[PDB]
Amino acid sequence: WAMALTPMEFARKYNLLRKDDPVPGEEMTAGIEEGDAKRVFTMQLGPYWDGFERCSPQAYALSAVFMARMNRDRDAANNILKVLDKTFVDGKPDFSVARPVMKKYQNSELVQEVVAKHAYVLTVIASLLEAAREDGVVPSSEFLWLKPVDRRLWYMLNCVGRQTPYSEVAGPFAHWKAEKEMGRRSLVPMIDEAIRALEIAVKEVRLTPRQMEELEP
Amino acid sequence: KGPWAMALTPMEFARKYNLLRKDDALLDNPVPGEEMTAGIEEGDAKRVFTMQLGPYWDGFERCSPQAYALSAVFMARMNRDRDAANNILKVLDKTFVDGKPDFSVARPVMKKYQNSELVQEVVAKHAYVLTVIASLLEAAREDGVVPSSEFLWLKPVDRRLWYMLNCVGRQTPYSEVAGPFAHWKAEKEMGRRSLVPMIDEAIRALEIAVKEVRLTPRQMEELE
Repeated sequence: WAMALTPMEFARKYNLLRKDDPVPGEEMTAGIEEGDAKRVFTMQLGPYWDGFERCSPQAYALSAVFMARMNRDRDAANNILKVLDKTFVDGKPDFSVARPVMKKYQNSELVQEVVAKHAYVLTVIASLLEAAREDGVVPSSEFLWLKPVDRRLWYMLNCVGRQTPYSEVAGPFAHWKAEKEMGRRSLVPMIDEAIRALEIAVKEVRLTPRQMEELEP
Repeated sequence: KGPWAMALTPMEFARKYNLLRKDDALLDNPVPGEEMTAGIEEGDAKRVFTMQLGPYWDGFERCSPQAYALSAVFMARMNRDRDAANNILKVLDKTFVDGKPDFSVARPVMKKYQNSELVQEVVAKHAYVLTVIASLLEAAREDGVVPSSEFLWLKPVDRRLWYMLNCVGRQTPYSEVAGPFAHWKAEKEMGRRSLVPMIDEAIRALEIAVKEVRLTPRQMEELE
């Protein structure tokens, strides 16, 4: 199973660590290259929302599920989930099953309110899931097949309801939270909370002498 | 092709394990409706399907952790304990989000039901882990739907078990579990467990599936 990177693993994967320095108790600790971190987190944000037709198939179909739930149509929702489970078992899932439900609910009032308030596919669909959860539980485990289909989406949706995201979606999570705080959609990335949380998490972790000697300035 | 590759079709299976050969009955006496098809090397096929049977059942403690935990879920259902079952499935689901799974969660349930009458009856009648657990799933389904959906998490941990369990309730199995499927059915038809592999039906079925597929001339010449 393909585990989420820790903060330190993430920093190391994207070459974000830096010789910081001398804060007593911070011996054998690294800093973060903020500019590079900004770029990584900006890339994580993914595409602008620009009509559901342009979402990936998986983002489209799960959006449809959540919209159906927002509109109290559990049957339409469970039918997608069921076909996707069955057809995913059978070897490649039928994301077209969601199209009728998209057509019915994409301009419904509650959906239009979510789309109006978020600029990115990932922040739109997070708020669709948050909103669907006023109807019922809607766990990650209704859509287990998404992990191998779309890792970034899987992690974003598993962070809805959580206070701290996985580092691999900390950018879109920070942005989503910033959009809610601003009370409008934002095209300008608002990912500064991801940078500060990475720095904090990375400074908790001691490096080996070998690791410290690798730190570039 | 990754931990999530699609199931091999019969023809792909026969090619991966080098089971295709020239059909010497059709070479020496051709039939007009049957040109351009291959036969199966039956010796090698018996080996491959026997290799799919997996280990003998020899107490649940010796099963793979996934086989242990799913047996426990099915056991609970056979004994009408949906909550103990669902508790395992919940906890397993939780751990696959980001981590590695808590198969430990199944231990209390296995303790409680492994010597229950209905479990004892399944274990008595099947000799292999795969055939026991197939029958436990089949029995668990008298209590409710127990779809494979709910353990999609299995496919990356144990390909063979996942396909085996998705064939319970099917008439034709995937080629990659045709051996233990054939065995399982043979046990049910004999009315006892069988340690001797009973996989001949998987060989017959492969030959029949392979005869449906026309090869190209180039493919026909490359046969041995």
